[PDB]
Amino acid sequence: NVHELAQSIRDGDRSALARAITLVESTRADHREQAQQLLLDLMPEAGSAMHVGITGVPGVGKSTTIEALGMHLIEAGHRVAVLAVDRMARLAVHPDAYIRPSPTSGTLGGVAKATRETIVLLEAAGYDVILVETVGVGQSEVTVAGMVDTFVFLTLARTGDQLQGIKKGVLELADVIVVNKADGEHAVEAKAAARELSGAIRLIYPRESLWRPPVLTMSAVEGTGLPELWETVLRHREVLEEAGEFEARRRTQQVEWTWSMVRDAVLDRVMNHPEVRRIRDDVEQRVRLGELTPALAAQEILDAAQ
Amino acid sequence: NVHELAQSIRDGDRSALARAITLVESTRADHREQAQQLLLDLMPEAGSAMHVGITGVPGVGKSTTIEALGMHLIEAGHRVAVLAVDRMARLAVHPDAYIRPSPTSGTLGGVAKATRETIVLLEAAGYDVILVETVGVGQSEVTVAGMVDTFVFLTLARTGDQLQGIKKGVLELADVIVVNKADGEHAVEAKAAARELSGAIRLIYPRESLWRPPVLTMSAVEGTGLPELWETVLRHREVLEEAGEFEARRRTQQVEWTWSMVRDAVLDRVMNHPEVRRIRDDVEQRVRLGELTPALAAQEILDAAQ
Ligand SMILES: Nc1nc2c(ncn2[C@@H]2O[C@H](COP(=O)(O)OP(=O)(O)O)[C@@H](O)[C@H]2O)c(=O)[nH]1
Ligand SMILES: Nc1nc2c(ncn2[C@@H]2O[C@H](COP(=O)(O)OP(=O)(O)O)[C@@H](O)[C@H]2O)c(=O)[nH]1
Ligand SMILES: [Cl-]
Ligand SMILES: [Cl-]
Repeated sequence: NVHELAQSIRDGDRSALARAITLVESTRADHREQAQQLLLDLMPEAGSAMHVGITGVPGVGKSTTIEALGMHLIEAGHRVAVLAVDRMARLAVHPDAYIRPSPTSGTLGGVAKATRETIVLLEAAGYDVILVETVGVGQSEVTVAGMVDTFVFLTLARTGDQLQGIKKGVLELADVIVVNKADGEHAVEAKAAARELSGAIRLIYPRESLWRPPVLTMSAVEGTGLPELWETVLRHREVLEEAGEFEARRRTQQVEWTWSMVRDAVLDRVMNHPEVRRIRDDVEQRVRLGELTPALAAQEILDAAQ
Repeated sequence: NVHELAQSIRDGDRSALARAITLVESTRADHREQAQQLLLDLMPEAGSAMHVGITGVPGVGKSTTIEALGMHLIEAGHRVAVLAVDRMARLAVHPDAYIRPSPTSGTLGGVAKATRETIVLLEAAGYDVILVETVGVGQSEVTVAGMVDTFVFLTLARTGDQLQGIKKGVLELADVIVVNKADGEHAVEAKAAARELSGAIRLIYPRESLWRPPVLTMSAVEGTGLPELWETVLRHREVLEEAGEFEARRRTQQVEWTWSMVRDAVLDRVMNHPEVRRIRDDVEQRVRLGELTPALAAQEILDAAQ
């Protein structure tokens, strides 16, 4: 069963791949146990692809970029999978590309878990580059950052001195920043904004930094700057491997994800408790109104979940 | 008992204040229950001071700044308390200043809880400005940000084009940024770095923002720029009150702190569990070595805590 399924994936049996993917997406406890045995078997193949995260707000040009980058990597001999943690016509028909929409959300955590595990199945099937994308609602960027080696952030220049749609905790996550839509009359403004952002990075990150994120400009549509974006991603990996830090980071990602599953399980028992859900609104109001102190309110919530 | 103690604090009895402060710092369950009843009684006085956070790395000039700002506010008729969540000779002898070192740490959470509650006792005693400081080890800045209205970040210019000691998730927390030590031969470099940081803020924060953080220069030692730092803090409050957003934010801080106490209690049961503490190292190793998947490792940890 489990071990035969692994070998079929290793052989390139696409049907075994899809079976296994449905197997890791499954909510049943027989499938869950099966999924983990599978992932153990496939441990030698785990890690064998480059992991690249790609984020940006809607309208930045993320689909177009991922499509153009996917084709450019396929032209270079890679096999590319694209996963969403939350269309591309050219890529969906290519035999050496794999495209899965984001899985129905048990939670962000459920989707993430499914994506992480599907990454291993795809590495086993021979995909050597995995692009993981997110639009960045809520905790989404932080989640993708924790499963990739290099996190690429796509932005737009509003003008030559302003960027748009930079969310609260996002630049810090970026290993590469791309000012996209640098074509036509707008090319001018995009390059000046990119330079200005380089200035900000030089100002703020210690000169001593092992890696400081490059700012690049690109036209996803025209394909200019795409080769350079890819060289910068490979450069990042090299600098990290060269520091003996590439594998160290992946091992830390795995441990951190272990603990976040422990945290989600323990916190869910409280947050989804029907009695907590019933009183929580009234508890929060009573804190807002000063009728209850926060410590008393916290004790009331813990009690409700007792 | 409880209600008489409140009135003494309200009257300005310093002995009742210290009693109550030891009462909120106490680990016993009779004192804890007493503390919360006290805080309920004092609910009309809660909130009556300005809450100002002040962070920066060691060597920035934070003690000197807090001392100079404290005196400047006392000269203006305020009564000032300074609390640490983790020396000032002039301030420690003034009758209208209050200085408490950081409380011995049950945890960052314990220290924070104690500081938050002591803020209420101080507001009751007539202190109308509370400065809350931290050096920024670990989760410290985020903790202070969650208990103040305006968070002031102190930095140093390494040169005229580089800042120093900017930690991972900190600029985002700042409502005001100060480039300190802008005196002598170095004044030149400090002002150019401040301008450059203003450029970065204009580049990155939407022009539409209700508040975008000002960058100021200061000499804590000479006292130049201190009045201006204080005007900018008052300006922040005004902009927030004017948007009808000042009280809304405080109410959100209280609710968020309620939940973080619930989270700490629930997570501590697992993390401090002796069986979890016994296996955790070996579990993490087995994940690192690929002998265990993360999901299996998480299940092993949850089981150990069963
Ligand atoms: N001018 C220009 N437009 C682009 C570029 N890339 C994408 N677009 C356009 O921007 C719009 C959104 O593109 P899409 O890839 O769907 O962005 P997404 O929402 O981030 O996925 C589409 O109309 C694209 O044609 C580019 O490099 N230059
Ligand atoms: N040149 C200059 N030195 C300062 C200034 N403020 C503080 N210092 C010096 O910087 C050192 C550290 O000051 P301190 O307030 O203890 O910094 P802290 O570690 O952040 O508390 C001391 O030697 C101060 O005299 C300033 O405005 N200008
Ligand atoms: Cl509690
Ligand atoms: Cl689990």
